[PDB]
Amino acid sequence: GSHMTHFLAFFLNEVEVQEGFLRFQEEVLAKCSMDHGVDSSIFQNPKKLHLTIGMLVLLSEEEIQQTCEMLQQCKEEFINDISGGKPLEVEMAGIEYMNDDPGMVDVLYAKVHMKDGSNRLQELVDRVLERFQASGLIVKEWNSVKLHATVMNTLFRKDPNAEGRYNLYTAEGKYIFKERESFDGRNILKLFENFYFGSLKLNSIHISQRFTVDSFGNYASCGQIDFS
Repeated sequence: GSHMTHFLAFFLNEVEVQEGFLRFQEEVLAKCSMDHGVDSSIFQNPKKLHLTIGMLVLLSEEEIQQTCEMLQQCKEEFINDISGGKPLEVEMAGIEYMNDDPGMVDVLYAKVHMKDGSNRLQELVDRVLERFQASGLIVKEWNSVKLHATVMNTLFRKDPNAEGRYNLYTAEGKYIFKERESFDGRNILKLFENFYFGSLKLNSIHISQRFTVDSFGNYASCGQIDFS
């Protein structure tokens, strides 16, 4: 099938980055609230800030442990060379949208780039996807994995537990065509194009699910590997 059960992601919810995000939210809501469709319900939950690298379809208890066993293989084959036994110092700075009309934005993202300006982060998630394409546990991704994190999504107005294409209108088998609503981001982009949310040290790839949360709303890991 193609009903994403779990996904692989970096958890990006350090207290520093959350506060930069909260700072970002209130300034946007102060200087851009009159803009169309712009309110707080479309903002991300600061405790769920993350960078998704892959969608998985896991069906058995064994397939989970297989994924964990399979992430460890990534650690030995290539992640150790890229990481060098030390984390990846990265920055969450700048915003971007993927469509062509900044007046009709459906999703807004915060860019994630290596602090040392290198390319190591991209090759990490790219090689990880390869190692999983051989297993038939990953959903086919047409585009490339973009190194960014969601910060605004109009779907959060209707479904705060949405994960991109996996939401209340697409769950499982009943694909429903509700035309997505948009917001005007022309002012947000002119004021906050290069907003600095914060820096963090990426050290873990987690298996998570849209509803597998802890008592505060964070994502709960279903298994992970560590770079150091």
